[PDB]
Amino acid sequence: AEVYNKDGNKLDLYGKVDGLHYFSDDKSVDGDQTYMRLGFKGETQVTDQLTGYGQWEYQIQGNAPESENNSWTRVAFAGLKFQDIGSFDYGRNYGVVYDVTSWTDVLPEFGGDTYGSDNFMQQRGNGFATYRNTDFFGLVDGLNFAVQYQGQNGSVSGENDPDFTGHGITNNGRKALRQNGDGVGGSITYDYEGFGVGAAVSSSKRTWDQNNTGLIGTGDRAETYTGGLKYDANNIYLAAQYTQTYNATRVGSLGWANKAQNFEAVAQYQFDFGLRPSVAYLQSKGKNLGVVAGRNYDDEDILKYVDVGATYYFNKNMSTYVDYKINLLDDNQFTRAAGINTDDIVALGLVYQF
Amino acid sequence: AEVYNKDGNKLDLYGKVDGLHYFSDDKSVDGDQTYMRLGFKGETQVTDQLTGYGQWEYQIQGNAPESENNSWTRVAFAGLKFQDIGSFDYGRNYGVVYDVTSWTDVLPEFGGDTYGSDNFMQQRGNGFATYRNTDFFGLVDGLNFAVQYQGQNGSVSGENDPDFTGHGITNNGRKALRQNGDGVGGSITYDYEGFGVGAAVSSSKRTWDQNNTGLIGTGDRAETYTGGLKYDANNIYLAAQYTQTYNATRVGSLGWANKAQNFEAVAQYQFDFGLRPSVAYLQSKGKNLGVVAGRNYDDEDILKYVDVGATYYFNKNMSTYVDYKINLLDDNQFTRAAGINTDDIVALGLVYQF
Amino acid sequence: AEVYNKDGNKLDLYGKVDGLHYFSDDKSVDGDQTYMRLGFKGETQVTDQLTGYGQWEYQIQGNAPESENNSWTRVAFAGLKFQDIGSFDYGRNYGVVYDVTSWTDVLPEFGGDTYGSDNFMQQRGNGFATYRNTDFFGLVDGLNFAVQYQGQNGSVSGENDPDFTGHGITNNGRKALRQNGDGVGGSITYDYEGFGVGAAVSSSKRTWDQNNTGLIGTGDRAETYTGGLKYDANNIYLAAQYTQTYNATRVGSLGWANKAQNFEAVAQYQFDFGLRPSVAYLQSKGKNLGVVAGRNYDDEDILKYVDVGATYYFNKNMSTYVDYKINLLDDNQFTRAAGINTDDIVALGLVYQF
Ligand SMILES: CCCCCCCCCC
Ligand SMILES: CCCCCCCCCC
Ligand SMILES: CCCCCCCCCC
Ligand SMILES: CCCCCCCCCC
Ligand SMILES: CCCCCCCCCC
Ligand SMILES: CCCCCCCCCC
Ligand SMILES: CCCCCC
Ligand SMILES: CCCCCC
Ligand SMILES: CCCCCC
Repeated sequence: AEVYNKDGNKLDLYGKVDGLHYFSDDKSVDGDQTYMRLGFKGETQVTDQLTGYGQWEYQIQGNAPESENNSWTRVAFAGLKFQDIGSFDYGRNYGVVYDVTSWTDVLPEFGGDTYGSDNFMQQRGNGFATYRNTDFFGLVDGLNFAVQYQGQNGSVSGENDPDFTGHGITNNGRKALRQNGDGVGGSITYDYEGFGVGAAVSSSKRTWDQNNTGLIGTGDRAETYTGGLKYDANNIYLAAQYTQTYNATRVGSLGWANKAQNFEAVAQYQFDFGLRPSVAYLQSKGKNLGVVAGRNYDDEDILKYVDVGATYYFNKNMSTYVDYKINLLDDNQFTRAAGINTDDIVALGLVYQF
Repeated sequence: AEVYNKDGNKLDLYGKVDGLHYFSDDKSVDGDQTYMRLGFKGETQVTDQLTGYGQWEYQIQGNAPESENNSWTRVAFAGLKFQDIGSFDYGRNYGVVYDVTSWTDVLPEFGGDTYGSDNFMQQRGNGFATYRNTDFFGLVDGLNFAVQYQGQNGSVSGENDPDFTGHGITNNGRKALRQNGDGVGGSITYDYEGFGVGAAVSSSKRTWDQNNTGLIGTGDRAETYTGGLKYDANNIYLAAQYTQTYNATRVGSLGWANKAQNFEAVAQYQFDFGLRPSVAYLQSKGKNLGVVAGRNYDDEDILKYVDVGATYYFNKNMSTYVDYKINLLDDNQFTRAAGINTDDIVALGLVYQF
Repeated sequence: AEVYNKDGNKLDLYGKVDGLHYFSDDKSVDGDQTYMRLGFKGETQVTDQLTGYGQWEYQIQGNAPESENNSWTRVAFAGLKFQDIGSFDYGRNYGVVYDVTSWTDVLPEFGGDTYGSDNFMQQRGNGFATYRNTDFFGLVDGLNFAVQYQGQNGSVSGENDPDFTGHGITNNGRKALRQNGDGVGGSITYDYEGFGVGAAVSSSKRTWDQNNTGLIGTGDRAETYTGGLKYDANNIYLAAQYTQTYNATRVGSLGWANKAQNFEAVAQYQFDFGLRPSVAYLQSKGKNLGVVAGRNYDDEDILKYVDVGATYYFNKNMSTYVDYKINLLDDNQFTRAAGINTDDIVALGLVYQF
């Protein structure tokens, strides 16, 4: 909600509370999943052409006891936008690969999980410098593109930390699975009369910890190549994305896939009375994975499920949903070693937002 | 404060800063206790009869150094209210037992501590599904009731976690003392010309960890039976609550009382010039407690104190208070083993709220 | 921004997002430093003369992965202000020594680091009771003073905590380096036609942990004596502060300087077109430090650098800066033992604020 708008500056203070419950045989996801989000979008008018802006978003789990706190920053960035020249922002933000893969990240509860957070330039991560251009300098309507750089987020600097290695240290160190070296990426999208087409590419240097702490999927670089299609008109939403990755797709907590072929497709319709049915298919197929937890593998499913669900919108501030993950992965030594969910999940949600 | 009210949606952004200091011989409570609360109540008008709502409340300690952060969610829920039919909400919320026991939880600083948080269905906890009905479908003024369900909040799912057992795992695992199985509860209250009468009952299944990790007060279920009385009129506030519990009242960090008889009573008056004196008595008497930390017990006091204090209200946004816990527990092997405060505490508070 | 102003109460909900990056050979500070601040200043009008107020400020790091959360309260206090009599507030706040030393804490990114947080009464800390008087009861314009008390913030109360000692326990325990005993301080400042002069003194009792856990700089008390000068007019800002400390200046994580002589000086000019160049010098000279990490020392530099930089203000809501720490400390056994940064740092910042 816009809580302030005066002297060439406005502030949108937004958030949501999602009363959420998972039903599953997988007890590590079963039960109360209640959470909330809080954030602000701020925008100041410097000149007629120049805009300054800042955005921050925070998730706070609502399913924990008061003896603990599970919360985190999703995004936190500041930037400048000049009319028909482009925008530049820096901070924690979305990687440009998500410009295209977001087209399928529209399910009521699940979806969007052939990649993760702090996963190179595929979704949210630290230290993104992002240039964006809308309508090609105002010359070609519907033609957007983006060029992005991500600085290294490396190893821990404290010598007594258990994860300490001494290689690729940065101030904001973390575990190898959420590290990254210097990276560059770009996206291009074209919209025309409801139809949309998109491509995105990213190439990140991999850190020392990522290639020398016994994790699978080692190599000099992590790469992604994404193509996307969508139709968004007449209350119909169809979308599909195909991404091919190299040393970039996480295989649970074991490391990365040497190569992965990811596919997501979704079909949705929006009734005027408030109901919005959703059907989707997601798969991540690892290729030539090699040795994983004591056994040799070639091709293995990392993710594979059909998603059936529905959201009912009471209005723009209140909604409820059901989402049903029909999991098609088999329970095997690969999935157990990686700790990948292979059971079905039903989600029931009640959401207030402002 | 109401910071937004437009297009059938309003947002109350509220909070307080309590500059608070404890004086006590008990050094584990002595010293700076400064804290703050922040929250929002959001409400959207869907139709003339149907309201959607969401609420979130967060406590952040103000007595810690910047090298740490001690904060937590108190409540986080979303819901729907239909005129003369009832309300339904889900999330982290207050258990229905608190509908009656809250009548005595009105002291300046202390009180409200014959039960705790994440303590089955007695106060705040995760995964409450709560149906509420006010004025019996609009037919009997002053007659409210509630029916509540709490889903299991069980053991940790991570095999390498030190608290891991493998039994009763849920996604949002925690220590046995703050766990709970499936639970059901209800409350009924009747108000008439200042006088009030209330009853509440809860029955929760106890988890495996709760009955097999060496904690006292084991059994199939945790049960509470509460009766309450109050008078709230002519600037006078009197209230009393009696609760009898089975395997539900925590005896410090040792487990639970096999049986407990809890009693709280409070008398307050509100002068027009701003002063509000307060006198109260609280006791929790454990019955047939059995073996506790190497010794056999029958009846023992878990809690016993008189509370004398006063709040002065400068206005609705600013107040100050003194609260004096006159502790009647003796320092003995039981209280030391449980880690229960047995010394007197004086609290001085200065509170800004919005 | 003022998001509420009604019924004799107003609320300023403020904050900033700083997209920030450090370039340094020191890898423990190199990389993404993005962060945000959030806070509120609330003020209620009780009578024509009496004002009630509360303030809270929170920092949340924007450079971490979502698997962790690095945040903290900077200030959290409530208070009362009576016209021409003074103000009183209690909570987490700034020590009165900072009334004078803040005059040099005005650099784009660095500076203000001859002292730290939770460092006795020198900057932010827990449990400050602060009396402030502006314009000497309204009798002498430009003459301010302050009298402050800080309650003990001592050792941890949990017997199984690794930092447990059993001495000087308070409820809000923490590590010796951020502990303090009972302390008293005062400041006096006089402003006249742009020029300013200030003096401040603090004396804190040192805790048992501080003098018996193998830390350097032991003694009965921690003392500071500060003198300050400034000129703030005609778009020119000049300021200098000199502080002499005893058992109060932290030498990295090793303890404190027996004695320290701190000096900060800054010169800034503000162009109307938005640019604000900055040049500064900071030094902390330890005196008679004694034995430190196996070697005997007399005089050693704890801090020594020149700071060159600039801030460009697009407007009051958006700015960008560069800051260049030219580090004059040599890399030696003292600095390595203390873990003090001895390399140069360049900072680039883009800041949105509201
Ligand atoms: C022309 C308005 C009615 C359109 C009906 C849409 C049916 C969609 C079924 C998925
Ligand atoms: C096992 C208890 C299930 C609780 C259902 C909560 C539903 C909330 C969203 C409507
Ligand atoms: C009729 C107004 C005066 C009432 C005085 C109340 C005295 C209360 C003492 C506790
Ligand atoms: C030992 C120092 C006591 C500090 C008192 C603070 C009072 C704050 C509430 C008025
Ligand atoms: C009178 C307006 C112009 C003043 C110029 C200031 C120059 C400052 C150089 C640091
Ligand atoms: C303008 C502030 C943000 C600049 C970010 C620079 C990133 C450096 C990559 C090594
Ligand atoms: C196995 C039952 C699934 C039902 C979800 C709607
Ligand atoms: C022992 C002194 C108690 C005073 C509290 C008002
Ligand atoms: C060593 C290069 C420093 C430049 C900072 C402006």
